[PDB]
Amino acid sequence: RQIVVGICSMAKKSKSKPMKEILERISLFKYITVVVFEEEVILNEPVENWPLCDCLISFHSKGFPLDKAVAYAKLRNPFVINDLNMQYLIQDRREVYSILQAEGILLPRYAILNRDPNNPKECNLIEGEDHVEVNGEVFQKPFVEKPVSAEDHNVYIYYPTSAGGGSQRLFRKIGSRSSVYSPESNVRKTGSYIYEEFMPTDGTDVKVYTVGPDYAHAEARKSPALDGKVERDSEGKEVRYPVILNAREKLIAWKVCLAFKQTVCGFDLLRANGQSYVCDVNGFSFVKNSMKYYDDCAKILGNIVMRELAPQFHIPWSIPLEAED
Ligand SMILES: O=P(O)(O)O[C@H]1[C@@H](OP(=O)(O)O)[C@H](OP(=O)(O)O)[C@@H](OP(=O)(O)OP(=O)(O)O)[C@H](OP(=O)(O)O)[C@H]1OP(=O)(O)O
Ligand SMILES: Nc1ncnc2c1ncn2[C@@H]1O[C@H](COP(=O)(O)OP(=O)(O)O)[C@@H](O)[C@H]1O
Ligand SMILES: [Mg+2]
Ligand SMILES: [Mg+2]
Ligand SMILES: [Mg+2]
Ligand SMILES: [Mg+2]
Ligand SMILES: [Mg+2]
Repeated sequence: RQIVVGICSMAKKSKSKPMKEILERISLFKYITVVVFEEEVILNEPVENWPLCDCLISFHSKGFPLDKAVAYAKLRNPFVINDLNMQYLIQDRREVYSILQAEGILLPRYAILNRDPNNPKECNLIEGEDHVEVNGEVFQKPFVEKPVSAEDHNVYIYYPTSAGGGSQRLFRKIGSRSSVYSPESNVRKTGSYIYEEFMPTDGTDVKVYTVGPDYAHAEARKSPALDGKVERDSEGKEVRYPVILNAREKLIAWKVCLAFKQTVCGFDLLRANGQSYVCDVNGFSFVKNSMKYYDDCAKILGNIVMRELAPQFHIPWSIPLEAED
């Protein structure tokens, strides 16, 4: 019989153009059949009624019942491409940063301010005009303030008096905008946050997309905080610039992929002061315009499936060479 690769995610993702481009290529593997789990099934059917698969590609996004996916994987014991239990931790910036540190991955110097919403003034924060002290640790402006929820994209940057003060408020893109300037100079009064050193880049973010630990595609885009105007192309896509990862960065990608156990894993690098710092690890993420990425990604995923499952299915398999980017 065919090796079944099941795809289990919210329809917003499963039916996205990048996903459909990748799945059509995976389907070209002679011995692989792709089955995309319907959103109505994921949300409303007990996991005992979900389709069978031999290999499961499943990932959390807003509204996804991760508990069910974990229960399904437990029930059916498929080969799992992106580890499901780690996807709970990926939702928490504190957990993400803890893992990066444990792996010796460079990241911004940071401190966690946990607030008890019941008693919010009891927290370990002292604020001055050009700095904060979080658990006694001093962050001079510019510094960055991130909601502990990785799914909350309201990231604020605070400017020093020397640069005019105020703050830049970043958010999930709305049309042509990715951030706005605010005259507000004081930090947020409610919520729990990570405070971190601002890393000066050349005005671009590097977005990295792994497919297993030995492949990573990178591309750059204008830092959302710079002025907040999104650079769009004639097709309405964000303008993305060429990047080739150096040896250090290729190692970072290998570590991130393995440490988070996410074969397909997006993360962000800040190229600053002659090094590269990880500031965000997103897990399963979508490259949006590269035909070669779709080719490479589908081929690597198919080969991973074949290498793991062909012997069990009595299918001959010789593992081929794969590009590193
Ligand atoms: O990780 P993914 O593939 O799930 O996508 C993430 C995010 O990627 P990230 O994880 O690296 O931060 C995307 O940002 P980018 O890297 O393309 O700039 C964003 O696209 P966007 O803002 O629409 O950007 P445009 O298409 O307008 O240029 C998308 O937002 P939505 O589709 O509106 O929900 C997000 O989904 P979710 O987190 O569920 O809101
Ligand atoms: N420590 C930092 N120094 C400089 N810029 C940062 C820093 N942390 C985040 N940024 C900027 O803010 C953007 C959003 O932060 P990020 O941690 O990636 O949040 P998100 O999970 O919402 O994508 C980054 O892409 C980068 O441009
Ligand atoms: Mg096929
Ligand atoms: Mg996500
Ligand atoms: Mg959007
Ligand atoms: Mg990010
Ligand atoms: Mg993120």
